[PDB]
Amino acid sequence: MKVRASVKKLCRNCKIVKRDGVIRVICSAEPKHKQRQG
Amino acid sequence: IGLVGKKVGMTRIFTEDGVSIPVTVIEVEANRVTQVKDLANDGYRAIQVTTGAKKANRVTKPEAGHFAKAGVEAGRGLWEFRLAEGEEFTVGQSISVELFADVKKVDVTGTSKGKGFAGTVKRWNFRTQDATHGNSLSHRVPGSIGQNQTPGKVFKGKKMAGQMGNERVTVQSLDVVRVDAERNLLLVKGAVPGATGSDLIVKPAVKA
Amino acid sequence: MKTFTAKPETVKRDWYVVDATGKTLGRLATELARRLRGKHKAEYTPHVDTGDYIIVLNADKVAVTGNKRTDKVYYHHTGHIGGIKQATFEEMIARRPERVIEIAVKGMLPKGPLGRAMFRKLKVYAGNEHNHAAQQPQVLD
Amino acid sequence: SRVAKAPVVVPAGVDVKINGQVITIKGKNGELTRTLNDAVEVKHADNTLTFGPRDGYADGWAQAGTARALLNSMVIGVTEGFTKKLQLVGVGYRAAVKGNVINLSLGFSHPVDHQLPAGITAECPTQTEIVLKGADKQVIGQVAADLRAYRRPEPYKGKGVRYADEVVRTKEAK
RNA sequence: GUGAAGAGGGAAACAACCCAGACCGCCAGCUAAGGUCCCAAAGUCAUGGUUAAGUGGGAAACGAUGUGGGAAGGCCCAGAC
RNA sequence: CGAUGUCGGCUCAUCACAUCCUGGGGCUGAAGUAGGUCCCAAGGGUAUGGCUGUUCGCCAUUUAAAGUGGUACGCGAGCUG
RNA sequence: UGCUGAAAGCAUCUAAGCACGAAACUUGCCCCGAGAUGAGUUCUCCCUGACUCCUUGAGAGUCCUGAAGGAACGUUGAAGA
Ligand SMILES: [Mg+2]
Ligand SMILES: [Mg+2]
Ligand SMILES: [Mg+2]
Ligand SMILES: [Mg+2]
Ligand SMILES: [Mg+2]
Ligand SMILES: [Mg+2]
Ligand SMILES: [Mg+2]
Ligand SMILES: [Mg+2]
Ligand SMILES: [Mg+2]
Ligand SMILES: [Mg+2]
Ligand SMILES: [Mg+2]
Ligand SMILES: [Mg+2]
Ligand SMILES: [Mg+2]
Ligand SMILES: [Mg+2]
Ligand SMILES: [Mg+2]
Ligand SMILES: [Mg+2]
Ligand SMILES: [Mg+2]
Ligand SMILES: [Mg+2]
Ligand SMILES: [Mg+2]
Ligand SMILES: [Mg+2]
Ligand SMILES: [Mg+2]
Ligand SMILES: [Mg+2]
Ligand SMILES: [Mg+2]
Ligand SMILES: [Mg+2]
Ligand SMILES: [Mg+2]
Ligand SMILES: [Mg+2]
Ligand SMILES: [Mg+2]
Ligand SMILES: [Mg+2]
Ligand SMILES: [Mg+2]
Ligand SMILES: [Mg+2]
Ligand SMILES: [Mg+2]
Ligand SMILES: [Mg+2]
Ligand SMILES: [Mg+2]
Ligand SMILES: [Mg+2]
Ligand SMILES: [Mg+2]
Ligand SMILES: [Mg+2]
Ligand SMILES: [Mg+2]
Ligand SMILES: [Mg+2]
Ligand SMILES: [Mg+2]
Ligand SMILES: [Mg+2]
Ligand SMILES: [Mg+2]
Ligand SMILES: [Mg+2]
Ligand SMILES: [Mg+2]
Ligand SMILES: [Mg+2]
Ligand SMILES: [Mg+2]
Ligand SMILES: [Mg+2]
Ligand SMILES: [Mg+2]
Ligand SMILES: [Mg+2]
Ligand SMILES: [Mg+2]
Ligand SMILES: [Mg+2]
Ligand SMILES: [Mg+2]
Ligand SMILES: [Mg+2]
Ligand SMILES: [Mg+2]
Ligand SMILES: [Mg+2]
Ligand SMILES: [Mg+2]
Ligand SMILES: [Mg+2]
Ligand SMILES: [Mg+2]
Ligand SMILES: [Mg+2]
Ligand SMILES: [Mg+2]
Ligand SMILES: [Mg+2]
Ligand SMILES: [Mg+2]
Ligand SMILES: [Mg+2]
Ligand SMILES: [Mg+2]
Ligand SMILES: [Mg+2]
Ligand SMILES: [Mg+2]
Ligand SMILES: [Mg+2]
Ligand SMILES: [Mg+2]
Ligand SMILES: [Mg+2]
Ligand SMILES: [Mg+2]
Ligand SMILES: [Mg+2]
Ligand SMILES: [Mg+2]
Ligand SMILES: [Mg+2]
Ligand SMILES: [Mg+2]
Ligand SMILES: [Mg+2]
Ligand SMILES: [Mg+2]
Ligand SMILES: [Mg+2]
Ligand SMILES: [Mg+2]
Ligand SMILES: [Mg+2]
Ligand SMILES: [Mg+2]
Ligand SMILES: [Mg+2]
Ligand SMILES: [Mg+2]
Ligand SMILES: [Mg+2]
Ligand SMILES: [Mg+2]
Ligand SMILES: [Mg+2]
Ligand SMILES: [Mg+2]
Ligand SMILES: [Mg+2]
Ligand SMILES: [Mg+2]
Ligand SMILES: [Mg+2]
Ligand SMILES: [Mg+2]
Ligand SMILES: [Mg+2]
Ligand SMILES: [Mg+2]
Ligand SMILES: [Mg+2]
Ligand SMILES: [Mg+2]
Ligand SMILES: [Mg+2]
Ligand SMILES: [Mg+2]
Ligand SMILES: [Mg+2]
Ligand SMILES: [Mg+2]
Repeated sequence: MKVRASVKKLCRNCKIVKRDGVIRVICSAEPKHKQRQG
Repeated sequence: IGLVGKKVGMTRIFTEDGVSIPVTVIEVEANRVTQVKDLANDGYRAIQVTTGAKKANRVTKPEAGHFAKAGVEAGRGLWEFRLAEGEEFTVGQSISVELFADVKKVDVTGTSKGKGFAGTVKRWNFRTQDATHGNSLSHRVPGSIGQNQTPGKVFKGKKMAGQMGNERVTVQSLDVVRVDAERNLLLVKGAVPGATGSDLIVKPAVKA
Repeated sequence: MKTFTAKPETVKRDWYVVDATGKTLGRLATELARRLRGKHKAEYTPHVDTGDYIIVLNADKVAVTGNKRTDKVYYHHTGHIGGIKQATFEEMIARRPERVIEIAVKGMLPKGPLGRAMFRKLKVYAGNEHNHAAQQPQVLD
Repeated sequence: SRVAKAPVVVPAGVDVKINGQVITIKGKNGELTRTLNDAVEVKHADNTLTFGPRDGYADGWAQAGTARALLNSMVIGVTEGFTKKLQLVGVGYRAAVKGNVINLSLGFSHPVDHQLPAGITAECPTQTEIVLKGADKQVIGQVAADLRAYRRPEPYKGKGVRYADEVVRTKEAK
């Protein structure tokens, strides 16, 4: 995944989740769009 | 558990296969149990043994009393071992060298040979500085021992000159070779601490 | 007219028990230190150990708020070359549950001979049984 | 809030007991116990179960809808008993069962003996398929994940252990 | 303006900041700035909120269905998401 | 400035982590092998020579690797000069 | 990396709960270590006398006993300045 300081919704299936304090962007279609932090 | 045993030099055992295995001969007299410590009284289960003999005058009354409570003869010194739950021993029991018949590897413990006051070269394997090329009064010295103003001090556990040896050390997992009951011996492969005539503590390997 | 000062030989010493079960660490520790120092007594003198003997039983059950069960760290140096040893509030109670109260009180006592003298008064315990039944230590809350 | 505002039906032969907050549901398949959260409050109203929040606590409606759905699952579990269909894809890979210990041969140099905690009834219809049943969704779901963890789907041939319902994304060699 | 050439109290420690200008004595009282759970004098004061981050108790562009308080808009039992 | 010996080497080190190896991971333009990148991780380990005062550097040949920095560009009441 | 799972009829590794997960962490291995003044346990051993004086003190004393053990001394050591 990416650990960029400005995570955002890249495609339509991307979904924002706050796990354990950290904001993540989990996705179904592309595992690339998986990204942490910020 | 463990046994106390005098070190008696070294030899080698030639096997007919075509190998000489260098053995330390440890003579293990009858280790007689003087006292049994338990969780009721002491807070830990253990046994206190003795071995060898002592002179009637050279033993003190505090020891002679202690020995008289067990019924055993006063052995030259007293050592203690912990018990491994299942095994349980009684007072006035003479433990023979047949305890190490079934085992394969042992951790021999002993007081190492006293090298006296030792320099950093001998003690810590510090490298000798240049033997010539201008060197002034500083061939075997330690060199630097610290930084500058920041610590402004030598840090603790700095490797320096001082006492080397005469300290307890443990050689781990030496292979047992022969266990002669008749002569009361225990032959282990390799060199173990102390000098000929020093007291060792032999006990089963902990890394099986 | 010179004012009164509590003379050690004449100092009355009381014994107490505190059950820490569920109590908050700091708020317990504070009230302990207040007593151990002898602030509650009207004969308080700063240079004398007027405070009372306290037995704190059930130390391990002491409660802490927020995420301090995991997050609150207890650092200490070994006095060695690079030896900084830390331990969280959980790990502290797992190993040494007496230390938790000890450290929390010791920080709130004064620093010095009398401060160390008034810490000796405190008697912390992990379990609920205490072997000071001789002194008839009365219950405190 | 709204899952919580939808009573759970309790069929016949399903003995329920509310020990304060500690719930116990007994049934035909297995007896199940749930130590519920303090913020939730639970009662029996007519045939169905009622679930609501406690006044004073901050997050009532989040906690309330959990208990509802947990016990909805718990009641369905003791009545029907849940099942999971795992399949092993790829040559050499195969499953087997002997007692309560799943024996696998997932291309490794050593036998992967997986133990089954709790009342989990595992079986093998074919050599390359594991169907396992039980009371809890938790233990089944976990065990199923532990079987899948030994060899996850290789996204190329789809080799490894898979859930039957699960789709797998393949990709080409470049 | 202060220090220099100004002590005292606060700012943990801190010429230059805040408070305040030491003639001497007193085991009297009222206050300032700071404070009032313990170290350490004084509120574990009262009331109504807000923070879950040990934030408070270091830092920006940007990034987020974290979480209060408003004020409008959508557009629907012909049941809107 | 009524003196705080200043490059490099040797000796002895010690800490940081912005990790060179070793260990654990996510995505891949990841078939496997071998990588690329980012995340976690400081326990231990981390060449010998040629040339040059050199630090560097370029070579030669290795190595799992031949880390980057702080420490008065650590270390002359320890050496060299 | 997951499981179960509300907020948000779905989704969702998290807010309740339930698991995995590294040479780091605490242990396991080795050494020291009760001056740990919080000075800790056991086991044994030894001493069971008369009398005076005072501010009737945890007291100054007189005779009389001298134990266990120790130190000294010697002969010395694979122990040691
Ligand atoms: Mg985690
Ligand atoms: Mg006793
Ligand atoms: Mg002797
Ligand atoms: Mg010697
Ligand atoms: Mg030498
Ligand atoms: Mg060296
Ligand atoms: Mg050399
Ligand atoms: Mg010269
Ligand atoms: Mg010189
Ligand atoms: Mg000279
Ligand atoms: Mg020399
Ligand atoms: Mg200093
Ligand atoms: Mg509210
Ligand atoms: Mg599911
Ligand atoms: Mg001024
Ligand atoms: Mg001037
Ligand atoms: Mg001033
Ligand atoms: Mg001032
Ligand atoms: Mg300041
Ligand atoms: Mg202060
Ligand atoms: Mg001050
Ligand atoms: Mg001033
Ligand atoms: Mg002002
Ligand atoms: Mg004036
Ligand atoms: Mg005046
Ligand atoms: Mg006033
Ligand atoms: Mg006023
Ligand atoms: Mg003001
Ligand atoms: Mg004010
Ligand atoms: Mg002070
Ligand atoms: Mg106060
Ligand atoms: Mg006060
Ligand atoms: Mg109060
Ligand atoms: Mg209150
Ligand atoms: Mg209040
Ligand atoms: Mg209030
Ligand atoms: Mg509020
Ligand atoms: Mg709150
Ligand atoms: Mg902060
Ligand atoms: Mg900060
Ligand atoms: Mg947004
Ligand atoms: Mg929301
Ligand atoms: Mg809030
Ligand atoms: Mg407004
Ligand atoms: Mg000068
Ligand atoms: Mg000078
Ligand atoms: Mg100098
Ligand atoms: Mg230099
Ligand atoms: Mg050189
Ligand atoms: Mg060097
Ligand atoms: Mg080191
Ligand atoms: Mg380091
Ligand atoms: Mg980078
Ligand atoms: Mg790397
Ligand atoms: Mg590599
Ligand atoms: Mg390896
Ligand atoms: Mg690795
Ligand atoms: Mg491995
Ligand atoms: Mg890797
Ligand atoms: Mg790959
Ligand atoms: Mg990652
Ligand atoms: Mg890192
Ligand atoms: Mg280190
Ligand atoms: Mg470390
Ligand atoms: Mg370790
Ligand atoms: Mg090291
Ligand atoms: Mg290196
Ligand atoms: Mg090199
Ligand atoms: Mg080259
Ligand atoms: Mg460097
Ligand atoms: Mg300098
Ligand atoms: Mg520098
Ligand atoms: Mg320098
Ligand atoms: Mg540098
Ligand atoms: Mg010199
Ligand atoms: Mg230098
Ligand atoms: Mg110097
Ligand atoms: Mg010199
Ligand atoms: Mg010269
Ligand atoms: Mg010259
Ligand atoms: Mg769900
Ligand atoms: Mg929605
Ligand atoms: Mg919403
Ligand atoms: Mg789901
Ligand atoms: Mg998932
Ligand atoms: Mg290794
Ligand atoms: Mg010892
Ligand atoms: Mg004392
Ligand atoms: Mg004692
Ligand atoms: Mg006793
Ligand atoms: Mg006793
Ligand atoms: Mg007198
Ligand atoms: Mg005599
Ligand atoms: Mg005599
Ligand atoms: Mg005699
Ligand atoms: Mg001698
Ligand atoms: Mg001699």
